[PDB]
Amino acid sequence: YIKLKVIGQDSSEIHFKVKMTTHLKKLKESYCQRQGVPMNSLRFLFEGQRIADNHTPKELGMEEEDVIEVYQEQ
Amino acid sequence: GSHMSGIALSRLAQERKAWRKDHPFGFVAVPTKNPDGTMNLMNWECAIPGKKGTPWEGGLFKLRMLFKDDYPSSPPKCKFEPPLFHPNVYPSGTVCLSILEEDKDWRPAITIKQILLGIQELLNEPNIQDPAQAEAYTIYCQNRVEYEKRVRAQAKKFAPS
Repeated sequence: YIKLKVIGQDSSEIHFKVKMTTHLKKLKESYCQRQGVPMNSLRFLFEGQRIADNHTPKELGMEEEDVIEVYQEQ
Repeated sequence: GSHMSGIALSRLAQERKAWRKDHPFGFVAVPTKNPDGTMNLMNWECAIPGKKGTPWEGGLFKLRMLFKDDYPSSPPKCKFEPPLFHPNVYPSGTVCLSILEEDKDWRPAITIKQILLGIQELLNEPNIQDPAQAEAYTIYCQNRVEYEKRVRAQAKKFAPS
């Protein structure tokens, strides 16, 4: 598993835990759920590049305490 | 391999480590990869987001950071790519700033976060006393309304697609 911090413009700090190989698609939908807004109403970025659903934390080379920014999808 | 990069590579490794864990929102700082796929800590591709409430707001300006063998004794070379319209940015794209000068305000202890935040403040708070380019300077000084359009136009042209 791995620890990831999801932050946004409003500084909303929400931490998570997901396996190193788990489909990031899940957490993508998860945050939208935890929050309370439509799925395609938020965009997730990491190291600049946008995070795709079929992506893998092992592919992105993510690590503990890492951060993932979230911007209202436009 | 640059066997003369021992100290820098060490310092850049911890620099990258500290950035991942915590860095300003909207910013980007990642090392480039070598011909094959090796991580090149001596050459970073960064991104500075325009500050909110300013004509730069919403823009995401890219610049490359280049470190020399003697770093952190000497500061990295910063250059916006492509060149940016701003009075303290040379036509070549090189950014003019005090903390990026060895003979001035640069201290080996200055972080990449500090450099990037320093450059972000320079965007909306230029230094007309020491202009790097003629055009942006002349416009800023002779027609600020026009200066604002250019900046807003530039911010729109570099907004995250």
